[PDB]
Amino acid sequence: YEHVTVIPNTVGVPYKTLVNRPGYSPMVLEMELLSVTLEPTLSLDYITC
Amino acid sequence: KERGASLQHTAPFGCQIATNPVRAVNCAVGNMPISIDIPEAAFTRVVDA
Amino acid sequence: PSLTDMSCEVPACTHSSDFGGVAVIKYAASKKGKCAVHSMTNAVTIREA
Repeated sequence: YEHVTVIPNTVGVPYKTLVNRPGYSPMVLEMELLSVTLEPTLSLDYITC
Repeated sequence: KERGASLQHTAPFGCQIATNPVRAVNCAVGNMPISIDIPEAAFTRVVDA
Repeated sequence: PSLTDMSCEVPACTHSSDFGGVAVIKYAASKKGKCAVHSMTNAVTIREA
């Protein structure tokens, strides 16, 4: 079963989602972001000193 | 002597800045789609519940 | 045997073409014994005889 959800990027705040698959008991999952990193690609132009 | 405040102190959305490598951490911006493929073994039938 | 105070409930039903439906029937039996089960419609086939 493929379950698709969207959560806020706020870190340290858990969110719950309900999975509805007929014929089966409802399932609840909990997701929390512990860390989100944005790593830029850099190219050196020059060194000054 | 005149560098002023660094990006880790002035950045929007509470972004944490680190070097080596240069990266931004835990910026509270936007949202993040998540898709989970859940195996049938993970499900309990309504007759079992 | 004879049965009274009978009622039926359906935890779930899927028309998967492979006995995807389940039904539970409550009964009060006059005595211990065996009975025979048959559908009264041609739209629904019951696996157990």
